[PDB]
Amino acid sequence: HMRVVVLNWDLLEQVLELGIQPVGAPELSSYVQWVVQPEVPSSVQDIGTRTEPNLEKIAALKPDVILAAGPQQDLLATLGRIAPVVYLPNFSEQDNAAQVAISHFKTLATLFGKEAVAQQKLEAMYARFSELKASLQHAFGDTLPAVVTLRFANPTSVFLYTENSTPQYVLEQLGLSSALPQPPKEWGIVQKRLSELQHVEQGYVLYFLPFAEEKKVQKSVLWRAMPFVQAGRVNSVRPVWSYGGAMSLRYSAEAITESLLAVAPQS
Amino acid sequence: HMRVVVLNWDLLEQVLELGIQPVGAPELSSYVQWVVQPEVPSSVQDIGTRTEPNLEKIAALKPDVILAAGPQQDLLATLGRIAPVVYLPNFSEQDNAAQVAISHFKTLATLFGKEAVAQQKLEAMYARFSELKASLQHAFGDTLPAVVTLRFANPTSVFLYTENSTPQYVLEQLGLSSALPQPPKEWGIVQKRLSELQHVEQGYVLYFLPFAEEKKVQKSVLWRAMPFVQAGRVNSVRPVWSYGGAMSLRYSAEAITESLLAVAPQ
Ligand SMILES: [Cl-]
Ligand SMILES: [Cl-]
Repeated sequence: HMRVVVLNWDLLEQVLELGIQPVGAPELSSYVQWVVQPEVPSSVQDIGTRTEPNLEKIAALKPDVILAAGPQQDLLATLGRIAPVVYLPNFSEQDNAAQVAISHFKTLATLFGKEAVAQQKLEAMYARFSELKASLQHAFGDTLPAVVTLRFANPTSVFLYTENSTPQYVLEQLGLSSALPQPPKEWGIVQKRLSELQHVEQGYVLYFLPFAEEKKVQKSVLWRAMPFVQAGRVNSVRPVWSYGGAMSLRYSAEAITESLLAVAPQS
Repeated sequence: HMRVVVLNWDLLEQVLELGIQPVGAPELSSYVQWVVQPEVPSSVQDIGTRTEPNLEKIAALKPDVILAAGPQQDLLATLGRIAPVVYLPNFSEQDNAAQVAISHFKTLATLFGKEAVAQQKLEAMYARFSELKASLQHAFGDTLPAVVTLRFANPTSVFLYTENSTPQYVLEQLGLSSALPQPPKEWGIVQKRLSELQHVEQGYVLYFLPFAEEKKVQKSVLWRAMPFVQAGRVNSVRPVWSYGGAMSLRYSAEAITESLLAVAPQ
């Protein structure tokens, strides 16, 4: 067990799930609102933001390894001057986010000697996927409805999750199909006008919390006139980080299932 | 790369271990409990069971090639009308693991341009055998124990793995001898009454998971009275498919070594 400084939320999730408490992590108070789980221990110090971390505080913590991701790639050489850096990037244009998250989860387990716990959590995850899938095809029957997932950029713009995203993986693993399929992008997202969601005659629309202007959207004319809105096939999803690690796939699956089991028809 | 539909779990493993992602595969839900590794990609659709594959789903998936094994040999003609079929049978009264499974692994790698990846995993498998072997040598001495490997058919019946089976091959790679040697059979198994395990003294007994009636056996008079149970030379083995592909030999070796080390003399 070494002294680990983590520089991204996905990596922060990974080490925590492995039972590795980092001495340094970014934006912890914001982590509470956007990622929620796994819970960051109070012992962990905040070392700044993911894009602009406090190098002096990182050095003062005297880590043994520094874990960096895509957004930190321009600081890799400098971070290396402080401590050895393990660079595990994800959510690139050509990355399949969920598979890469799973692969990184394993490699980190190998590095920190937590392979057994990693296997146990992945096994439980794949089993959990099947349970949730069954819960859906019991409330929806077969076949399962088409689902589109997104976050709000603003009350008139939307981030649709694409083919290489982690919610897409969750949907496929849940037996769900895509209502509005999208080509692979960076971070697994493409930005759309809100009016584009009119093309979702088919089934359900799920949007991830938090969103500060949720109430404003719900009252807007463009939203109240949506096919999925008038049909009641729309719901909010409790905060699950759509740019996280291996276990974020499990959390997403449960939260999505939960929101989708609600607003489901009377069987 | 082509659109691949596989119809058996062993071939599913073989294809996944190479990096080929099939568009269709059977009983994906059960695969998680029985084969476990390697994991199945999310985009893989379930095309039914191994013995009764959904012909319409398979046709709908529009494959460029269909992979079939022994259990699908009567459907080869049917499957031909849908797409070209590659037939890679195993587990006859032949040596399944050591040769066929490994040979099919090389064959499929050539057919899909994954020869380099195949060699890397095979070399790492053999090196892994020696690691787990030396580890067992340290705990047991160079005089390694005799082992009998099986799966429960019933709470009163077991499937002993025979000379030509995959666990028997693995045991020999770990420098382990067989406590109950058995002549070659189909699937590398012979069905015996549980009572015939009373014939096992000094040897270690390992049974594979999952078995839903494990507790039922463990509570029975016949099992509790077994000489290997009283001695402590028993252990369950973490789920590794005993009728899989080449990498299942590695997975089985790790799971078996793990079980034996856990019940090694204090
Ligand atoms: Cl992040
Ligand atoms: Cl099979």
